[PDB]
Amino acid sequence: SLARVGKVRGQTLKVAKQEKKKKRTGRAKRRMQYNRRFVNVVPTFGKKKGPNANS
Amino acid sequence: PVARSWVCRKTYVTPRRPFEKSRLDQELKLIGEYGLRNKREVWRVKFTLAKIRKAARELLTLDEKDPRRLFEGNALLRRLVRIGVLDEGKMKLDYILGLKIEDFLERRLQTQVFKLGLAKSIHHARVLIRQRHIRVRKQVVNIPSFIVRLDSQKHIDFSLRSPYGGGRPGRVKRKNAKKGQGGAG
Amino acid sequence: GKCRGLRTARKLRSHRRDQKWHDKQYKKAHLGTALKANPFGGASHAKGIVLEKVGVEAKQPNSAIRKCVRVQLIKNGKKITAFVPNDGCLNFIEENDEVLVAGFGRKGHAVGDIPGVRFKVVKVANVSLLALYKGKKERPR
Amino acid sequence: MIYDSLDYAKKNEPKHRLARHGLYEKKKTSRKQRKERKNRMKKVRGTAKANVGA
RNA sequence: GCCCUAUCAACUUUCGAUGGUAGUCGCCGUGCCUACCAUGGUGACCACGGGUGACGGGGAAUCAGGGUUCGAUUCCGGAGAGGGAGCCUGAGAAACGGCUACCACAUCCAAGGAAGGCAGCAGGCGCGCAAAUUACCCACUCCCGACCCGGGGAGGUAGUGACGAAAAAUAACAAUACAGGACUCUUUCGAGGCCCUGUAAUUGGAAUGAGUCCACUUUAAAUCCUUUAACGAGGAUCCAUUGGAGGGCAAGUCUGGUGCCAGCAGCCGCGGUAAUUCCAGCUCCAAUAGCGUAUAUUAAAGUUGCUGCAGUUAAAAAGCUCGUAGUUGGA
Ligand SMILES: [Mg+2]
Ligand SMILES: [Mg+2]
Ligand SMILES: [Mg+2]
Ligand SMILES: [Mg+2]
Ligand SMILES: [Mg+2]
Ligand SMILES: [Mg+2]
Ligand SMILES: [Mg+2]
Ligand SMILES: [Mg+2]
Ligand SMILES: [Mg+2]
Ligand SMILES: [Mg+2]
Ligand SMILES: [Mg+2]
Ligand SMILES: [Mg+2]
Ligand SMILES: [Mg+2]
Ligand SMILES: [Mg+2]
Ligand SMILES: [Mg+2]
Ligand SMILES: [Mg+2]
Ligand SMILES: [Mg+2]
Ligand SMILES: [Mg+2]
Ligand SMILES: [Mg+2]
Ligand SMILES: [Mg+2]
Ligand SMILES: [Mg+2]
Ligand SMILES: [Mg+2]
Ligand SMILES: [Mg+2]
Ligand SMILES: [Mg+2]
Repeated sequence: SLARVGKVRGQTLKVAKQEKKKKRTGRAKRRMQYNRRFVNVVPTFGKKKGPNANS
Repeated sequence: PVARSWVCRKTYVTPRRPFEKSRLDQELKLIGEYGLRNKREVWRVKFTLAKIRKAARELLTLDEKDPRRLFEGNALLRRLVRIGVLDEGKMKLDYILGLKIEDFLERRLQTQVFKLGLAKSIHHARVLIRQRHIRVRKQVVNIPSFIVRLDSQKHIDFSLRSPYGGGRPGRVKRKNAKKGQGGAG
Repeated sequence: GKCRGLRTARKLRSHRRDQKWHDKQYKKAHLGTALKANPFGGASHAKGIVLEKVGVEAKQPNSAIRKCVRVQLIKNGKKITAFVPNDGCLNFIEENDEVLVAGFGRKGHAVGDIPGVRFKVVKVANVSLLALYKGKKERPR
Repeated sequence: MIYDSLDYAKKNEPKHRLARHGLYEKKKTSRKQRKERKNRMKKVRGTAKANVGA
């Protein structure tokens, strides 16, 4: 309807964002990505998960 | 009616299919290995190799004793030998087709800084060449995309060091009048 | 082809030169009265003046009331149903203002669930709407 | 260049360079107040051109 | 040697249309124009008439080969200075930063009268989705003159400038605090290392500019860059955003709210009381000083098909023969 405007954003739960260390950029980000792919870890067992797979 | 140039040209080809899974790997090992800062330097090298190959694949289209092929293929092999990829014993225009990407990355000066043992790591290289610590043949060098003059040379020419003695005052000359004379004495 | 002679050029070219006119993307873009009857007139943006705030139902499986703004344009004087993209950003639009309308993106064609609404809203009163929505900017009071 | 003669300097040397060492005074009025002096000296014909300027 | 149209198929001609003769004008050749005679000239091989968001050509972007689309815009060649006609000086102009009149727009006035033209550089008004300093100088390249010597908003140098294009910061290391491995082992675990990868906001004194800026230098006068002295950073707070995380298409069945409501989504699709797609946290991705959203457009399109398409039922061959142009024609 036109009389329910702004219901959910108006009525969510506002939580302040966090405050942490900055992320390295430039080549140093690319280097950390290189560091978490090939040279140190092995395929351990079974399938391969995703890098965000908190399950 | 002005007197200018008006001439520029791009030197990187974005690919055609964007999200192949296998290309981002090989094009990540070619970053983590030679210590690069983005993907444009990769696309820029592959396009300079494509320019070399496609001209060669135009000359091999030509019969033997072509007066064009004689002059062009022979001065091409001069332009690759003096940047020192092909073996000078191998002046033969069939070995161009077997030429990968690493034939230029190994000749980058950032690796010849790592391999000549005049550094510590590879990522210490770009910080050297940033901080005006080297030269080549009495000419100071500031750039890691400077494959030049395969007959090469080392550092330094002339640079007087004083970064921290000409830093904090010997760690001696600071405590004369700071909280000492105006307090107890 | 069907005729294959050596001097049959004015037959081929005066056959292709007719049968090109039965294309749809050639006839709409090239000569014809589509550029004539474009409300923009062959351009990518247009300013307008709001006159009313209305809502439009949605089509099938869906059940909602999307939000639209009746706009009269400057350079012609025609009337357009726009669209308010984000959540609740109808409450920042007051009557008789100026909005900067951009085409939606399916080249003047109905999209998604919304029946017959071509155009959307980008800027309001020379204040960008992503900043008015986020909070980087503020309406000029 | 040559070292030949002091007097060939002013003969075959441009006057912006003599004033590096310093031998040449330049003008002190710009070109905007010269063009308006010139055109205001163009309206009138007669002796009084010298009478209207500065 | 050229763009679209047959819902333009017949045109021109005592209003010179096509030709013959003698003249006039004009720099010369001719219906260019008068005087007298003849009745002819173009056209389905597309004349005539109408449109063009048409200035033309050198060329630009994508492309296998073929081609499509763009060329207002710095070089050559023509046209025009509000609109249209007229003419002087002059070798050369129907000139407009030269004059004479009309129409439209327009200034100062003592009300008798006078004068004007930015589609020259700057700068305002306007119209717009839509585009910069009312700055400095003849030194460079060159042009004009009576001329070595005076001039030139042509031109040059600066200011604005994320159209775009090139190169390129935001960290580097060492000691032992934790894991992982070929290498020596030890029945495994440990350990032992000719070589470690590293992982923590762990600790150490390293190596520099961005900036600050004296002094040259540069330049006609200055500035930037360039060279250098002093200065100048450890959460080095001198701090990287834009989009996204069902599939196509890289990447969360993490947690808390609403409960077919508000909304996302280019396409399929999500939401009705446990939503991996909504508003937010945490985490994760792709590009990186750049990235998305519109529109015009080319390739992909053998979905305009000459190379290279279809026509029984899906869109598709006139109801049937004859027939002038056309196209193709045996040995
Ligand atoms: Mg991919
Ligand atoms: Mg054919
Ligand atoms: Mg639909
Ligand atoms: Mg032209
Ligand atoms: Mg083709
Ligand atoms: Mg085409
Ligand atoms: Mg010309
Ligand atoms: Mg006249
Ligand atoms: Mg004229
Ligand atoms: Mg004038
Ligand atoms: Mg006027
Ligand atoms: Mg003009
Ligand atoms: Mg002069
Ligand atoms: Mg000029
Ligand atoms: Mg700049
Ligand atoms: Mg400099
Ligand atoms: Mg998206
Ligand atoms: Mg998200
Ligand atoms: Mg996507
Ligand atoms: Mg297209
Ligand atoms: Mg088909
Ligand atoms: Mg049918
Ligand atoms: Mg039938
Ligand atoms: Mg029938």
